[PDB]
Amino acid sequence: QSVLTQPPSVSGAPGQRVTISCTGSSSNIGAGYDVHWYQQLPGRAPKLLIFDNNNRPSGVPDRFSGSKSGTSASLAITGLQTEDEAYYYCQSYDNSLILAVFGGGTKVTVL
Amino acid sequence: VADYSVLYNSASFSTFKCYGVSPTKLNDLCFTNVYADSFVIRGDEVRQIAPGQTGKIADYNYKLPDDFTGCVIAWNSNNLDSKVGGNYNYLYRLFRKSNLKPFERDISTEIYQAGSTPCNGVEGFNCYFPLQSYGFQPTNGVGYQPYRVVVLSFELLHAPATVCGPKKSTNLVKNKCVNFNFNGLTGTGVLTESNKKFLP
Amino acid sequence: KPFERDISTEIYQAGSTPCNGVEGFNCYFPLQSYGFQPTNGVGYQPYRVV
Amino acid sequence: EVQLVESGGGVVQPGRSLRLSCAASGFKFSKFAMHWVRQAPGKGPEWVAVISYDGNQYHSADSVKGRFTISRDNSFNTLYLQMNSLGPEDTAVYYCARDGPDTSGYYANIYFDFWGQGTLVTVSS
Repeated sequence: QSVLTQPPSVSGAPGQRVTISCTGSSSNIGAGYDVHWYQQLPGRAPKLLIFDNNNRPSGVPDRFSGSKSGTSASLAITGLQTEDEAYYYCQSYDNSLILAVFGGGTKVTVL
Repeated sequence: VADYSVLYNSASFSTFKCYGVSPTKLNDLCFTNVYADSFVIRGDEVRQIAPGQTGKIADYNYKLPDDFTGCVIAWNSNNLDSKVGGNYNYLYRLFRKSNLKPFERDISTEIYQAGSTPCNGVEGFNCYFPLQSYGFQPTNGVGYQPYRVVVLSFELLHAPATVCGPKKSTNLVKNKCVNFNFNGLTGTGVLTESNKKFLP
Repeated sequence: KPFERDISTEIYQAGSTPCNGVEGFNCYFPLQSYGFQPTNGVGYQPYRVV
Repeated sequence: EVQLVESGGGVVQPGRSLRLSCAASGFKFSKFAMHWVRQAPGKGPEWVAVISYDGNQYHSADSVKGRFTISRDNSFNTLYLQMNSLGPEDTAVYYCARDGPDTSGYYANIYFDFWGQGTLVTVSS
């Protein structure tokens, strides 16, 4: 089960911006722990996309950005194209249940 | 200007021991310079941070003089310093040939020479790497979870004082014989409005 | 004050939070206890004063 | 390049035990602790267990405790995961992941930077 609550699907069209809002409880994100995002293209294993708050790793276009505030986090896709149709998951850590927790995932759809 | 009352009333620290001064009377005296140092140790070695104690920590890492004055503050920090799979980023000295002098450090990692046969640049037999590594896990016992320690030291001697407690004030009155204490100036009198023009 | 005695052993109050009949935090028993042993140093052996 | 290949999946009847492993290459295997992560078909990923960089310390998820055991061979660059008495809800795709090198603030934050490919494991009759 997904501890972190995430919207089921976000639509869009090429050119504009879309945002994914991953929200957490007091123990997971409200305790000060960071937030991580991966990308799972269809038929492939998930790949790291945004590690730590923003701070993108090597080999990724700068179109992807994200931030965290309060008890929730948000990822933003700038200048969306048609090749971004995949799944995106938000990940963090929990200090009460004592295990890494994942989000429900979002299927970004480009019209 | 310091303010220790908020720290003492935080009610989150599990150890607040002050040697040679009471915490309540810490807001009404001035010092010259205050030394603050900090580190992280196990939950069972916390009792070794005190004047006149023995053990690995007090013998090889941190030593307090017998005429120490100051306060020792510690609090459990299992949520911030321990991770699943073990945390091995905290070290502590375990082999040495003599005890530390009070308020001394050493970060040399020369190979220890145990036994009789000498050695150099190798850790094969009877030659041990001095620094060990704390193994911190969130499921450890209460006596093994890491603790955060902060020690303060004072002198109360010589020099012009530079750090003071938060001396406060009150409201003003007029046309009444009162006991004014404007800064260091004192005395009794009847304060009233004046048209004199002081220089800036 | 000079030539005065006190024998009440009510619990001591330290810090800001009050307490009563408990010794948990910042509330300590006032009276201590001397520890006298025949092998102690000269600075710790008991003395009789009149 | 950091690449991971895993194998040991198959179709099994309930109650039997399996054993799968992944072999790493391209990096010093001894340094990094490693995680096991499974993902049910069509759902979000879930965490399974973790083993330290020398095998002395380990940790497992509460759900799979008492049934899943992980071992490590530092010489042969392989790590092992043992499952006993498979249940009907153990069908998923299992990845073996690598711990994150640098996590910046705090010491409790963990993340996975390199993933394998997965082996389909299903239980039926």
